[PDB]
Amino acid sequence: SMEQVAMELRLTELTRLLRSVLDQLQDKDPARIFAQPVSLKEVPDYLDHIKHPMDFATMRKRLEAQGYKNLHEFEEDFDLIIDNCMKYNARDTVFYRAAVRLRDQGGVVLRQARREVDSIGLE
Ligand SMILES: CC(=O)NC1CCN(Cc2ccccc2)CC1
Repeated sequence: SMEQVAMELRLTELTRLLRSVLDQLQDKDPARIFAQPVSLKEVPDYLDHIKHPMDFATMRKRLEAQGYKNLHEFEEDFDLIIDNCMKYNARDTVFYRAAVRLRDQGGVVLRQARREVDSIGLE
């Protein structure tokens, strides 16, 4: 129907917005600590600690399959990346500190993304 099409146009423009956001978020991770899933070969007991792993590559796959219906779902995954890291890694590690910096810098991007989502009405 025309309705389904209109909906899909909105999802596509949401996806376009979120792709930009993801690219900006990933720029705040120059070391690329969060670029890929934690390796179960290098950390074989990771899943004993973290029940819902997340990383930027995994987000990008969901993103490109238009799997984020709204900004909230996207933010959920971004928060997983940060929160998983700050539990698994101790406070005085380069890993924990990278997540803190990513959280803080990312918040600026996500704050304006929320306004753009609401203003354009993409949800
Ligand atoms: C996102 C996140 O938490 N990434 C990593 C942080 C620390 N590394 C340490 C490490 C390196 C090499 C072998 C075994 C463990 C494991 C996972």
